[PDB]
Amino acid sequence: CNMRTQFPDLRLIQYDCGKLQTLAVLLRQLKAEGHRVLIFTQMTRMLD
DNA sequence: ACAGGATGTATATATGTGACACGTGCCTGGAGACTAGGGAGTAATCCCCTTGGCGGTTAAAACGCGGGGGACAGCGCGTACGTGCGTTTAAGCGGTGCTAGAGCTGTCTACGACCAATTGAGCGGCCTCGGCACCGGGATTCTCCAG
Repeated sequence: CNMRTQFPDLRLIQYDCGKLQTLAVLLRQLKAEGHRVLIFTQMTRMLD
């Protein structure tokens, strides 16, 4: 399978978007503290 | 049975239409010099819109299903239309044989065309408000069993 085809390794989703890096850093601490977050977007495609 | 005349018949040759190619002349293009006016070419204005992505809400589609009542084919059958035929009717293919009546040429006006005025339609800009458009019934009037 790996030799047949190659798909993104899901590391670039966060790397290719700076604002997602700070979001990752924030949600990590917020979950370590036991909080629950509500993430709002205007775009629905952005939800994907 | 045959040797030759008495008729046919395609065969080859000189004479009738047509249609292309040629050869003159006379109109219609071509060539040229002016004079706008038209159109190109920016440069400004006024529209009223512009797009992506997305959330919401209502009705117009979109779909399911039953079922009915029509779309098809088969059967049959009885006109009825084509298929010959014998008749006869009249087109038509050439003729003659006039005359309207196109087609033209010329002549000469009334009749357009500018055209510069003159000015009153007519066109846009607002205002107003009856007149259609829709509500709300209330009768009526079809449609469909159902007997």
